[PDB]
Amino acid sequence: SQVLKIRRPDDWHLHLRDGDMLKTVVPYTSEIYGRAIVMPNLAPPVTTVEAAVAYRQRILDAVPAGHDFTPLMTCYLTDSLDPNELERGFNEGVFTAAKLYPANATTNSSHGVTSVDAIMPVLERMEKIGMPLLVHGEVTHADIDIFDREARFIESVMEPLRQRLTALKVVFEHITTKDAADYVRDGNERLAATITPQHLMFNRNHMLVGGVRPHLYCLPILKRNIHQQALRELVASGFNRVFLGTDSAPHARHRKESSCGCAGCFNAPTALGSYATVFEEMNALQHFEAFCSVNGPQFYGLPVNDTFIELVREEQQVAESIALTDDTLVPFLAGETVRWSVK
Amino acid sequence: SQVLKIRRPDDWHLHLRDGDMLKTVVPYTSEIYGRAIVMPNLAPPVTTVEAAVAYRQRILDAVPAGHDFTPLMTCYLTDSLDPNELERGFNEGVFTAAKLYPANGVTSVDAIMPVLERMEKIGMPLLVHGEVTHADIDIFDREARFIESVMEPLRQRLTALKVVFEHITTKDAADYVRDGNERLAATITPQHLMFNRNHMLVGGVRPHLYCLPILKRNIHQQALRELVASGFNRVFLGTDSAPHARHRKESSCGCAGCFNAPTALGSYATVFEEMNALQHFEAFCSVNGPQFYGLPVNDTFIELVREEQQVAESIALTDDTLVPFLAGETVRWSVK
Ligand SMILES: O=C(O)c1[nH]c(=O)[nH]c(=O)c1F
Ligand SMILES: O=C(O)c1[nH]c(=O)[nH]c(=O)c1F
Ligand SMILES: [Zn+2]
Ligand SMILES: [Zn+2]
Ligand SMILES: [Zn+2]
Ligand SMILES: [Zn+2]
Repeated sequence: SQVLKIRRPDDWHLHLRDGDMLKTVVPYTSEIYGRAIVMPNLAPPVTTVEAAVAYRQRILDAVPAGHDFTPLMTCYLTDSLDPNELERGFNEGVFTAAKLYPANATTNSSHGVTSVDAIMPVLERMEKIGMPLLVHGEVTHADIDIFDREARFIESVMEPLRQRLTALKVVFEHITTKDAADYVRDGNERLAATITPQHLMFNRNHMLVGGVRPHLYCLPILKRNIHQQALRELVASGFNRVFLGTDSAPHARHRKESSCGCAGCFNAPTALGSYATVFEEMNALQHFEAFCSVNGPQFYGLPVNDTFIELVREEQQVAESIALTDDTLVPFLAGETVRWSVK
Repeated sequence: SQVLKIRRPDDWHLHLRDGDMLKTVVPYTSEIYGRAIVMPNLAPPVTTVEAAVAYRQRILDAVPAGHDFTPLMTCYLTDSLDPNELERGFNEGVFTAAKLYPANGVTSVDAIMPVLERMEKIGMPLLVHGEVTHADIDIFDREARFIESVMEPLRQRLTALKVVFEHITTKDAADYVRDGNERLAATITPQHLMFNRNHMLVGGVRPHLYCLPILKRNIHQQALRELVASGFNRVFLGTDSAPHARHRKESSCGCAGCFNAPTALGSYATVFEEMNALQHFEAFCSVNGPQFYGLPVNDTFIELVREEQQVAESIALTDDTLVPFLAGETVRWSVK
């Protein structure tokens, strides 16, 4: 029975939520991954050092005893964010990075960004102190087709930004297009990307042919197969500025299977085995470890994990659901037989 | 205040289902439309006269008294279908037309050429769900692909066959139909005029906008609104009202279909008004279909009022509920 031993992985893009949801979902990450980039999109969002410190402790509280797990916190960038607050968080090791969600002129200054132009002072402080910027790379204008939102972000925001702040380290989060794949492949050392398991394994047909599958509904939206193939080719190439970020993004069942389903896959339980299945199919296991356990740390200037973990090619069924205090959570690939499992 | 009087419309593409669902949904149609093309995709499908005669009567039994509604029945085409069954059913006034569903239905045109040739000879119209189903084909391309691979070669082979290109959703189909001949027509649904794929997928995923063919880009939507507004007379009203129970829509795998019969006529009125084209509204609803099918126009009239009538959140069924297209929303035109 075939075995894959890799240095313990890290998840460079993760939603842990808060309260009870957090207590449930934390263990699925902390039993596997050494570290995770904990995204800041709470309600209200994490935009101060003091909120990040408190959030961190709630995370640490929910980590089962014996798990060696370190959450790496982020600041939600907003128009009202004081550059000195972000810097003090970076300097105090509270903020590992800052996350830029799509702009909107409508957004409250405490909850987001009106435009990149409006936050140049904060972005300049990041460039100055070498703080990485993590970007959800979409433009959200109402007259842009949802499948075009990422490509449009590249041309109208990403490139003008990187051409203006030339020392800024940037992670193009959860890329979903050949446009992003090529852009990142052809970039310099200050540009990297994360890729989710869903964007490697599936394309839009999987979400829409023979029924609408809201558990495959996430942002950025799954694209046509040519994009799925460009992404698979990119990781299979051994390109070293792409790395694991699950974008595990849990919602209660009733919020997913509604008249208006929330975006996000709860993939933490199944993501590692799923990536392993993809590298195998691409005949590229030689590059699997580096994607999970090496590329991320090198980009962020952090150590590589020095413990190991083993996957086995033993078929395991994925639970149909995962109980929460009040509803249930449907994992990514619920009820299916996954190929690789952690030993 | 504004009132728009039109000749009583018909629905040239309708799903009535069967059983308790049928009882709940027919009144939303029978109270407005003089006739409807009732599609045959029952489980099991309507593939014989006898099944259609019984189906027609199940439909008529659920039509409130005082509603004058006639259901026009269709045969479900199948690879093995006897042409004589199709034809006897035509000659007896049971089958008004035959519907072609590509398997995932019917396997290939070649398998049913004797049936198609029979239809052409006797002058029975063919209604097409025009999409290819191969797994390698992206869902948004399945309509355009069907045109080049199936539709166009079919209509060259059978020069005299009358074809309704059902529920067209693309510029490709809109141009193909606009440029076609007198033996080609199309229906268009309310949703494919009012919305594009952004409406189903932005800010959340909306199962109740999920239907087939799938909502496409805005450029396709705009092509459809322009086609109806031009006054082209081989496009007509076909709602594709396609009801599913709420939790068969709002599941981990939602069924395709918009239940739009309560609201479709008012929604069409809005599209035509928006397009500065109300003068073409009546023909779309009440004249183009009948002319294509060679049937008389209805001889009664109804009225639409530009008063904001709100759509119910849900409609009771024996178990679960039915969520109407535009539930809880405002419609701008309502039937007086
Ligand atoms: O946090 C989520 O719910 C979520 N889910 C997504 O699918 N994409 C996001 O960008 C996001 F913030
Ligand atoms: O019957 C249905 O549910 C149905 N729904 C659709 O959205 N398209 C169809 O072609 C169809 F046959
Ligand atoms: Zn994101
Ligand atoms: Zn995310
Ligand atoms: Zn159809
Ligand atoms: Zn239909």
